[PDB]
Amino acid sequence: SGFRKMAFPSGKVEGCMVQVTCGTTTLNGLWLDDVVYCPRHVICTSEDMLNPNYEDLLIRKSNHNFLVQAGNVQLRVIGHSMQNCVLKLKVDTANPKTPKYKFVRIQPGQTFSVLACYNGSPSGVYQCAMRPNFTIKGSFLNGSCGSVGFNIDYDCVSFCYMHHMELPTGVHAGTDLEGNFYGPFVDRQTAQAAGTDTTITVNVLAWLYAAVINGDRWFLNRFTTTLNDFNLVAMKYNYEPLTQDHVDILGPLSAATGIAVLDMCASLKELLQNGMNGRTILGSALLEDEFTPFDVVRQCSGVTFQ
Amino acid sequence: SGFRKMAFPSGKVEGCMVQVTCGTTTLNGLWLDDVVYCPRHVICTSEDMLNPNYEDLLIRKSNHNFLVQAGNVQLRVIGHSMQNCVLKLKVDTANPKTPKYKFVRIQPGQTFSVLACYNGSPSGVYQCAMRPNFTIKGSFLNGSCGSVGFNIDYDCVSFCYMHHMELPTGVHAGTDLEGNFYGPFVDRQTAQAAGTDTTITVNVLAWLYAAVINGDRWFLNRFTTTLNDFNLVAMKYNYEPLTQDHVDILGPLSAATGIAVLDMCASLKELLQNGMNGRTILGSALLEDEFTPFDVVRQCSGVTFQ
Ligand SMILES: [Cl-]
Ligand SMILES: [Cl-]
Ligand code: NA
Ligand code: NA
Repeated sequence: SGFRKMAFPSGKVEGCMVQVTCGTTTLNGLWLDDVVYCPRHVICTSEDMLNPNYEDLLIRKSNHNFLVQAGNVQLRVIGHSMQNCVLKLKVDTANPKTPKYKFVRIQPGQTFSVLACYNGSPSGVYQCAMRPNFTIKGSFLNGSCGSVGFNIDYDCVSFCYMHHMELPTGVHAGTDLEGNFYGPFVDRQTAQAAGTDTTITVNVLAWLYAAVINGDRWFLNRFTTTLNDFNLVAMKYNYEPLTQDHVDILGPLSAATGIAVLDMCASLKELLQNGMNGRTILGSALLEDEFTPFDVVRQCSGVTFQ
Repeated sequence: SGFRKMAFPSGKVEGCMVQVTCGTTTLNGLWLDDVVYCPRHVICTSEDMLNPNYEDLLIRKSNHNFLVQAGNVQLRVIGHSMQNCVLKLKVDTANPKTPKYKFVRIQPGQTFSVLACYNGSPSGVYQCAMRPNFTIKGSFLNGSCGSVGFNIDYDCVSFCYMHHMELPTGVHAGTDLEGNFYGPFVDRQTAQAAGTDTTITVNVLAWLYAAVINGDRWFLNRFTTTLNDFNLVAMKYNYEPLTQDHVDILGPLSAATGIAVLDMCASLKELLQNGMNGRTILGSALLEDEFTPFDVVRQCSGVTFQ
């Protein structure tokens, strides 16, 4: 019993983190086989960031302009290329600790573990969700660029996020490992800002199921709702509409507790319209939306990883 | 920017997790150098657990009655002993992945990361605090015994907790790595219950400083209080008394933000006596007490260079 924000074990990713230096800039890179992936803005000076011509800036660079350090060992760069917003540095050594991996672009609402790194050295791990507005509410200090987010699937480590920048409100923007930003953000100094956000309804329901699994039941009722009527209430409270796909993904938690998804929706409708009346759920006085259905399953069933 | 429940990267501990089997019982062990540490209750049947004579049970077992599996490799047990509530299995191979490490005993209010494991394999990592009543509000299922809690400082893992049991309210109890329980708990099946818990005052204050750092200021006021006057209010609200040592520990955060410790106490006194009136602090409607002052500095400022 118990329910905590729980990250995936980070060891397989820790063994892939390196330090990348170009000119006066140092950040983090991801070393998989004989390639190091990092944000392409490592090649930019402060002046360059105003309107960087990345193709021109990269043409002027050579392999020796890039320093890669894995622990206390220098890896010599023997090639460089650019894929969207990610720099790929071919190095003289394949990472002997490379896990089975894939690059996956996640959807808004889905969570991942972030391994916050500085100077190529992992410093902490925590859970984040990709918000509907395509930002993450991370915790990152100077030097954190290139830190990565990941999940572990049944097959392998699934890298989904590379950290690029902090937005004015203190939330964070980055790319997948193919270098495509989540959301409309760009790796230039512009006026860009996060748009309005929305609460991830399927995750709130998953967390209510986690609460029932853990013995918190006061919010269950005998009321019913249709999916349409629930979604109208959800929209009033700036929750995302719940799709039938989301209902289907909640199936395993519905089965584990014996509470049909639409009955949990009737509970959530009352919570949105009436609040908690001084009660708590899993120790919280607010509804939590950064656990996915699978996050609840992996924690409440004790799934383990390679 | 940002503030998250942040754990230490788990890789250095993952490399030490093994599976220990005695009879029909399997749990987790910690393999450091040529010793595997695990809860001694691994030697008990359910019937033994009612009133176990551990000395007698252990003296009648031989080395070959213990199976230790590290990944797919069987380790050979060449000796065994009991130190308080921890069993120590000497094996004929030193763990090549042994990190720099220490065994430390923590105090209530201090935090650590937990690598929850099942059958010697890692499930997830989370952060928690040792409660004033010496339990931890963990996330643990059957099979998780022998999972460890730890802090990491400059590549050195300080192990502070080994998991032994879940208590009737669903909170968790365990030992230091020398086998001494935290709190009034014993490794036998008996009616034992956690005592009444209290809130970790110094940690709430630290979190309020984290909130100021992250831009929250509404709870700051023009009021003042003495340490003795504040502690009169703290006692009324089931908060631990605040000591001058706690005030000294809060020194750096106080100087960094310009908010005297006793002025933050005045803010906390107002929060306890009046509530939040519909507002939030760091996106929470309740006061958080599982971040220490050092945890706040580590996350918002970083670790100093050695
Ligand atoms: Cl913004
Ligand atoms: Cl061995
Ligand atoms: Na809350
Ligand atoms: Na109890």
